[PDB]
Amino acid sequence: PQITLWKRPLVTIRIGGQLKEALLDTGADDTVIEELNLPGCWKPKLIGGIXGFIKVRQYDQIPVEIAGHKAIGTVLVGPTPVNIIGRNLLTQIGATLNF
Amino acid sequence: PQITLWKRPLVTIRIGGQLKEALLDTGADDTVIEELNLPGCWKPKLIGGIXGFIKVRQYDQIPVEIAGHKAIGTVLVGPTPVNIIGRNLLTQIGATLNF
Ligand SMILES: CCCC[C@@H](CN[C@@H](CCCC)C(=O)N[C@@H](CCC(N)=O)C(=O)N[C@@H](CCCNC(N)=[NH2+])C(N)=O)NC(=O)[C@@H](NC(=O)[C@@H](NC(C)=O)[C@@H](C)O)[C@@H](C)CC
Repeated sequence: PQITLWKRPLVTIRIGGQLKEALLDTGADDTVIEELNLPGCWKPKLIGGIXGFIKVRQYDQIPVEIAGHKAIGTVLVGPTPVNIIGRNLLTQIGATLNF
Repeated sequence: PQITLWKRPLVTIRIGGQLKEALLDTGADDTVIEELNLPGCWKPKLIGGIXGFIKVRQYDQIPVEIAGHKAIGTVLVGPTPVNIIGRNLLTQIGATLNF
């Protein structure tokens, strides 16, 4: 599909069996998901943006379906105000910017 | 252009007569640029990101050329980690996400 930018580009994702809403963020290197009990092993990480840094848990090789398109990669879990799909997964679904 | 996301979507912009580099950011409502002088007078605002909140100066009706495409709109100036072009100006240049 084509997604315009008049409103926030929020889409449905499927991760760890759950459906959630997430923002497609070309300005995010990584994918950051709100809380979420999730699997069994992780590494600590800190990530920053406007503001400052938050602490997150890095999980690897997590399947994430984005608007029906399958992806699999690293997901960071922590107290983000909005679920964010970043470039690591946008590239896997063939997402481009066009103007 | 069509821009893929294997690298950060950094482009050159012209603002106030000056060249800068900025990130095309579908996850940003607003356009936020590092501390600089802009003609005109400004109002204080606060904006948020992953993380927390920062204080910025809001300038309205600022011409900005983004990879050669013209926009005229709001520019927030302050201590952002990265210059970002947000949806307020991305919509003006007709930028969409596609996959
Ligand atoms: C400044 C750093 C680069 C741009 C920024 C854009 N992220 C969005 C995320 C959405 C909120 C969590 C953002 O900050 N958006 C702000 C930008 C400011 C603005 N005024 O537009 C925004 O829209 N803020 C709205 C509110 C958010 C609404 N979003 C939503 N409902 N989904 C506002 N008016 O305050 N990217 C990031 O924050 C990511 N940072 C990065 O990718 C890199 N970090 C740095 C410091 O460059 C990397 C080295 O880690 C985070 C997610 C880690 C992967």
